[PDB]
Amino acid sequence: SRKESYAIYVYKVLKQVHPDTGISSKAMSIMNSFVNDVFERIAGEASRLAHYNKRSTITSREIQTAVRLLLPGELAKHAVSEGTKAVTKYTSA
Amino acid sequence: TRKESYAIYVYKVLKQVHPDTGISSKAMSIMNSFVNDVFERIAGEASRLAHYNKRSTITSREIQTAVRLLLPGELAKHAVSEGTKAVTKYTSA
Amino acid sequence: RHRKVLRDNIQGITKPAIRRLARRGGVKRISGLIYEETRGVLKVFLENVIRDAVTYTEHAKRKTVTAMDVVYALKRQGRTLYGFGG
Amino acid sequence: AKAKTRSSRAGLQFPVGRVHRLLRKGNYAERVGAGAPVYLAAVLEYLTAEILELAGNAARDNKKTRIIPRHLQLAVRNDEELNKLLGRVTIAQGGVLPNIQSVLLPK
Amino acid sequence: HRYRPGTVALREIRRYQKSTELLIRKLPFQRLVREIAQDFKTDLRFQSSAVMALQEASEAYLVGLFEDTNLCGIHAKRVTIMPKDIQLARRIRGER
Amino acid sequence: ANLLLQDPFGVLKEYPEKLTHTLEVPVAAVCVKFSPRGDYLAVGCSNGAIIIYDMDSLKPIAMLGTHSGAHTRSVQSVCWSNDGRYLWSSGRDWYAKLWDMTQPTKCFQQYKFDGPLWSCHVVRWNVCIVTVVEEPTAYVLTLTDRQNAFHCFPLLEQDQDISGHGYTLVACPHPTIESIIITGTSKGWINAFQLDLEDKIRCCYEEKIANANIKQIIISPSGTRIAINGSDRTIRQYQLIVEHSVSIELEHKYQDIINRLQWNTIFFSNHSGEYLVASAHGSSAHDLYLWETSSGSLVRVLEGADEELLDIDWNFYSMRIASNGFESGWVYMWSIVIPPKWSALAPDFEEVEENIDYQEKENEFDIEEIAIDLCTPEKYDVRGNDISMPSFVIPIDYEGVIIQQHWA
DNA sequence: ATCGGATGTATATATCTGACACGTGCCTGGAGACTAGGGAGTAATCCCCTTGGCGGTTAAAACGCGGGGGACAGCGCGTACGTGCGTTTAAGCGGTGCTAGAGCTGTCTACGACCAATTGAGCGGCCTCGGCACCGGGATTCTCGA
DNA sequence: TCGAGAATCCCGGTGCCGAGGCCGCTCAATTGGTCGTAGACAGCTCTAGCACCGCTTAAACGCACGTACGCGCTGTCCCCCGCGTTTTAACCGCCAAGGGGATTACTCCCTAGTCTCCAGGCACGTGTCAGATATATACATCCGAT
Repeated sequence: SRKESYAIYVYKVLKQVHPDTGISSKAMSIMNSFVNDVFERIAGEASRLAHYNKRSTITSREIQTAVRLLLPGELAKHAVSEGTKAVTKYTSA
Repeated sequence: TRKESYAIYVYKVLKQVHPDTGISSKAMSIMNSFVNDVFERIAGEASRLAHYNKRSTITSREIQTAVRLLLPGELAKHAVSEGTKAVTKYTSA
Repeated sequence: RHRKVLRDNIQGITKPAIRRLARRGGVKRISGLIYEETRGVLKVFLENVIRDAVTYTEHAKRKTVTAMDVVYALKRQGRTLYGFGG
Repeated sequence: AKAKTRSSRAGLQFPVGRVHRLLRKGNYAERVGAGAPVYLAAVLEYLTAEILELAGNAARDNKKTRIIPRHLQLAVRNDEELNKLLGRVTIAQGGVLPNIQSVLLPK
Repeated sequence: HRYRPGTVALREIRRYQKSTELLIRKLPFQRLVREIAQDFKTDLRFQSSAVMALQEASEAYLVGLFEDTNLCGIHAKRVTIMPKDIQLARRIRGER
Repeated sequence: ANLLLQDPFGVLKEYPEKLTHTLEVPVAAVCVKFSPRGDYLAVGCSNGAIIIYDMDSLKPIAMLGTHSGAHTRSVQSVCWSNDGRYLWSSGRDWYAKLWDMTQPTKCFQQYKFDGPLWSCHVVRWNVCIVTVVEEPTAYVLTLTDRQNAFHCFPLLEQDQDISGHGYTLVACPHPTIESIIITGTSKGWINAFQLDLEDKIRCCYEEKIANANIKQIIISPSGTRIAINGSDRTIRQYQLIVEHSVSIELEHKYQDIINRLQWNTIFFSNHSGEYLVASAHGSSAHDLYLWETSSGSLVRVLEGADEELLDIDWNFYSMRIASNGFESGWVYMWSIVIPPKWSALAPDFEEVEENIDYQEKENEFDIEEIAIDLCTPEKYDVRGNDISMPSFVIPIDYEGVIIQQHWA
């Protein structure tokens, strides 16, 4: 049956930073199960911030504040600035 | 306006097992905060457990299998028997 | 009105107040170098809690670090605090 | 750049179609906003790019082309930020960081 | 009349383990919180029951560290804690 | 400018990217304005000082506000002349002091105002349009043949009402015409004002775009683009058609979709304004922004600071961005770095970025009167500026330099 | 073993106080009736993967030996932590003032849910080949008894 | 301070399969429409946090001192490492078999949604009672001297 994955989508980021290297199928299942874990910590935390404030919407502001809660130090500051760079390509174009 | 509590529903169970004994207002707020925390452990665990089997219903069967995970040991063997007593006495009556 | 850059309030966590926290832990003889080490470990614990405690308010668009938001900051680090709601 | 496949409108390589599905039938909140899967797919792009930069980086040191799981633990435990993010975790078949306590080293 | 080195301490322990008031004073601890919160915002306003929840959660952690400073300083066969004892108990627990 | 003739291979940027200085000024500031060259930074300080900085060693040369005319309250805005000779300084001590650096401590002519100010803008080096608070006209103050007659020229026609538009809060002159003054009301509307430099003025252009308090109006230095910063969350860049006769049209809208911040100050690029910057208002916004003014996308972010940045300045020679971090008070500064080159150790090295496969030639086994001119200066730099105007060098204080070992 | 104080600690009245258990009002959330409906149960197939067995081959464990060093007790030193006594210097307090911000109400505009109508990227399946396992010569080098 | 020894490193050749590249192919992504409602405004009331002051003294502060504990330095012996020889079960690669997981397909009954009702329980004002200080005291553990 159709069991989806993030298998091909990790592969298109490996062929951006290191365009000659490959990846094993065990170390694909780690990155397939890495992305499935940082999902449940970001949408898991930004389902409390949009519940403590009696909102009902995961906006794009909570995923900013979910990331500044989880990610430590200088990964927060770069991934926040990777976010608003990529939602503004979405809003204009 | 109004802030709900579990203040009175603790208070009947205090006078049930210790019928002369009062409680303070700071040590009510702990027992108010304790009930809210065993909720979001149990209903948290009985929600992921509904998701892992790809159901969409918290039935009584999940909360039997969420008490049996969090509650360590002899509290698990009691609060299962204190549950299925009270789900028969709701259904049959 | 008053722009006071507050510095060295860490020296108010006094040498006879780390002694009494030592006593409630139930320890007998304290070194001379504990008193400038516990303040190094107190200022690490308060930095992690208040940075989350501000973030919960800064998202909520207030200028008050209310006691629901300190309790939520402690709950995220796995040190739940019963006594102020949740 | 394009019109179809919202990721290409955003300029990501992670799908914003799948992430917007997995914020509704995962039941995280009632009504997920339209900007929300865009921001989340960009962060999951960046953390996958940050690992696979450092993974193949220590793939080059080993001198092998492809990445085995042993290279992933060497990319995670050698980096402090990643280490903090992946503190609890165990990467399967991944070895440990090579260190000896230096009291045990000889004279 | 200069009772013995050590047994004022065991009279000091049994007083403090049987009592439950807050040990760090209120006003120096309230200026420590308003010093550390200057880095993360400027002109904050702490609601005055959230400088109790930062006290009774912080000195219930410092006490819980000295219970694990003492178990490893007994382990080195002495009764004197030291800063090479604290940084074991933070490292084994996983604060580093 | 000969350092940029030798620095690159020939590629030089069009915005700074990194931030390499920081003026340790502990008393805070309000406005930072450079000279018309990159040498001198006028700093509008918070208590009422002006601590003018030489931009080569990060330590000052003067202080306007020693002999006569020191600002008691805060100083709000400042501009410079065409050559950098004078200073026109607007403050909250109800005083607009035209300073001159020939006497680098004394004012020349002041005006006791009816209240505080917001901004100042010069058209010529003497005449200066000021924004008197709670006034629906702009009493532009001109230094005439006598200094005393500050003609409070009301920038409004005698019949025209901006009743329902509030007061005028911004006035910025046109670069290329030098006689039509664009002003923006406190509620929405934008006027034009053609000063005859007699005192006839024509309200050629009036309109309303959106109901907000217009904090700032800038014009691009080619006179093409004009950006408007409201009190709501938008930046409307417009295109300017002046042959007088004026009409604008909407080019682009720049917003922060995530946090919805207010934009404090905005500033344009050098030649035709191909890049728009801004500084946001709310806390945790720690960075100036950039925008490609045609496409509209967020293209780069000046991620150097730790605080919220209030004012801004872009001098085009040194390509710097000066900005006071409002919380601490320190002037953050960005600069185009130039990495060093070992290619200038000997007259023939080469820095190739890759292992080149040089082909093997035959040679490896074998064993004037041009025209000379000395008189003209330079005419155009690598940036392509108005250069060959030898600027007004600010003289250092040669009245009391001997004292400066003893007691300031 | 045990004296002599002895001194703080735990064991009894006093009695005031402001925390709490209690009595009225009300209001909004809970309870029932019932409706359509889809999600779960309950059959059914079917075939994939686990349990079992075995016949090898042999890496690996199990065992025993010597010898070496690391643990552990002992002792002595010296230093620094405790004890207290005497003395400052804020903490606590209560009190009044003040106001900046929190909370709520109410308008009202943007916007996410949802529907269908279309389709094209993504998963599954299939071929294929090169990256790494897998061993051999030698060169270094890494220790240790010379 | 080192020459014999041996484990590692390293570089090589030859082989394997599993990573990668496509071929078709369906369902999930897109979108382009409605639709109300959640959140975004200003606005207003108010209360709770902050600033301050006078006081009262409890607690920090400093110093002096003597004492016990850390530390270091011994010697001892025991027990852990090292290694050879024998032993045994892990492993791999077979076999085969069938249980159970996975899907499909009807079917039905539980519940979501809506409405109609009403009292549970919320906040408030109430007296009152179990406290905690305020106070002398009987005796447990502690201590210098015997």
